[PDB]
Amino acid sequence: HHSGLVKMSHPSGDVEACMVQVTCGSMTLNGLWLDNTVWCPRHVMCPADQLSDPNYDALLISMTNHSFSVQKHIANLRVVGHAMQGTLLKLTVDVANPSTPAYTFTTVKPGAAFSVLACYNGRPTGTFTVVMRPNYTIKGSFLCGSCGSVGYTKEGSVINFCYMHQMELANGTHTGSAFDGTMYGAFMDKQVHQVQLTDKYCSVNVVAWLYAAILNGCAWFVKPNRTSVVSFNEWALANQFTEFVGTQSVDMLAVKTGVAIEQLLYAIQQLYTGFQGKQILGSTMLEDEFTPEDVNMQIMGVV
Amino acid sequence: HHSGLVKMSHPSGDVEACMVQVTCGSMTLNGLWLDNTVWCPRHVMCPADQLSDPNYDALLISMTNHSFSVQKHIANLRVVGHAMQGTLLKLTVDVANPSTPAYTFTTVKPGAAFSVLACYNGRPTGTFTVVMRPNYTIKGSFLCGSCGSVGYTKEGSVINFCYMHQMELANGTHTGSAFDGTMYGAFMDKQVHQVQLTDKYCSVNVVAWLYAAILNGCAWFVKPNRTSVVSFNEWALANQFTEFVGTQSVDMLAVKTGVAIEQLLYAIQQLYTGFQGKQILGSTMLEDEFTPEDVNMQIMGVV
Ligand SMILES: *[C@H](O)[C@H](C[C@@H]1CCNC1=O)NC(=O)[C@H](CC(C)C)NC(=O)OC[C@@H]1CCC(=O)N1CCC1CCCCC1
Ligand SMILES: *[C@H](O)[C@H](C[C@@H]1CCNC1=O)NC(=O)[C@H](CC(C)C)NC(=O)OC[C@@H]1CCC(=O)N1CCC1CCCCC1
Repeated sequence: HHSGLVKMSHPSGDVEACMVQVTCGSMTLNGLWLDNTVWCPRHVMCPADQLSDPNYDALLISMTNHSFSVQKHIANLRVVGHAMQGTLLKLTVDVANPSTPAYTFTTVKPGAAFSVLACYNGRPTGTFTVVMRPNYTIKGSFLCGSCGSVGYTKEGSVINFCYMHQMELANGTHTGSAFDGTMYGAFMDKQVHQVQLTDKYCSVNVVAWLYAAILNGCAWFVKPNRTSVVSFNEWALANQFTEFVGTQSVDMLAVKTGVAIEQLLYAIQQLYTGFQGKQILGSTMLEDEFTPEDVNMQIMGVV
Repeated sequence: HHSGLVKMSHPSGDVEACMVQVTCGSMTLNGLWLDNTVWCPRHVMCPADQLSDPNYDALLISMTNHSFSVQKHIANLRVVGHAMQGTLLKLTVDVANPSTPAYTFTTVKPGAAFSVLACYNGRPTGTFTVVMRPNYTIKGSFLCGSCGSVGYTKEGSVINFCYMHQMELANGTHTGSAFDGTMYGAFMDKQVHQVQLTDKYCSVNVVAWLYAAILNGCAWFVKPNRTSVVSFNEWALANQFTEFVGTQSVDMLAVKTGVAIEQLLYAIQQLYTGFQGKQILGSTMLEDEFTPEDVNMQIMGVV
């Protein structure tokens, strides 16, 4: 029986209309064009021989407005100002994007999902959705030239930009910047080996997945036994789980199914020791890539 | 280690601009507006009391052009002609869609992937990618009102429309129509219980996934032992696998990794009996939802 759950991304058209190519000397990547501003990773200023130990402050001073080229491929924009904010460049152009959507900037938190528009040379090429891992990486699909690809969520008609792609880590995962210019996690935008924080199971997302299983008639793992939130969170710290924090979205699932959160916290502790040959929604391992919001929307039609 | 593989959909903007709402009496769903034509499922003509045993021929005769309303939400189109082709209606409107992309119509084959734009009331709400299963269903995410949502692939700038959503099966999976009006599989657009053909593992996609594992440095399952294509396909018929048919995309992966296809056919036969506690790209079961094309594009950057 299919759970009715897929990896669902927002329709990407609104963001496609904001994507541009930024070139600086021998370097090129993607930028995001909103109003009179173009955001892009600052290592577009770095020549290939200094990617390991860049001096971005000196690099920025060496630039003029004519050091940058901004092109929209799907118009050439004259750059009239340039500034650096953290790991991003803010270029000012003389044309406001006529397709600028209603938007804000936000930081995404571990366990939360967002949509990514992967672009190359200013051309959108694919879209997918990821969850911010507890170690502030994402399990993405990014190749050379993808930097400046953007991640976002959408509230109503308002796009909430939360990610701009910067780099691939040694374990194949990815990270980038929020639009305040801070890198997610402790990462730096330099091409050197960097310490990787341990990843964890996202407990709230595992709980959501188990509710999705109940909503599909799969509840063999549900017992009257209960583990309290405080008891589970002590257990989580010793077992590579995030501490559980309940939300209204989770409570809706408890109300719909009639299964208490603490019943699923107990089930998680037992299932972590092993599924014993049984499957939950086609899986023999805990799934934490679906949020409570995903389950409410895709299965219950609740937004 | 992350494989670098995600469920990747095409950017949906080109298709969002073609989506409309179609209303017929008390029924409403989505349509696809291309040139002067609007395609939509024919059961928009059915009142709720006849969804089990509809007479679409008599229903169509009872309609006039003014029986239909077509609205674009993200202009109201006057309907000037109506016709039925299989399980779809072809409405003719008096305005050509100014955002009509270059397009064709095609039928997708089992094992092949395509992008879906899920819409409600003519408003796109999400995008995801699915593989046509060997029993001509897809493992989608569709709720009431999603009918007329469209599936497509993209070759260059040309959109290849291949699916229009029609119904949910008893096991939670989904099916719909090609744009020649034929339903995928043996399914009928009536709200009755229908025979479900058995699903199968898509062997060519499993082979692609094992190549992706090798490309990520995971090759413990590779042995000098080989099973021929003809020998495997005899085995497949007795073990719920599709018969393997090689392609140029698969051959590229063999050339890149230096591992022969027949080596992976042997590995599949052994892995089908059990992973013996080991994992491949984070999984303890065979994965068939990634195509050879997905692996070539996402990992090797080859399109
Ligand atoms: C920008 O388009 C680019 C996106 C990358 C390319 C491959 N996949 C991506 O997501 N970003 C970069 O190339 C980064 C530029 C820096 C921040 C100045 N660097 C980066 O992503 O380096 C990836 C390399 C290659 C694999 C790996 O482990 N790794 C990490 C850096 C470091 C290099 C030296 C050896 C230890 C690891
Ligand atoms: C159109 O928007 C709609 C899309 C559906 C709604 C739920 N998810 C979807 O993908 N399509 C329909 O409602 C179909 C209309 C027919 C083709 C005239 N019917 C349909 O999808 O029926 C689904 C029902 C409910 C679950 C189930 O097993 N099933 C199959 C039909 C039949 C009904 C009678 C009892 C046995 C199963």
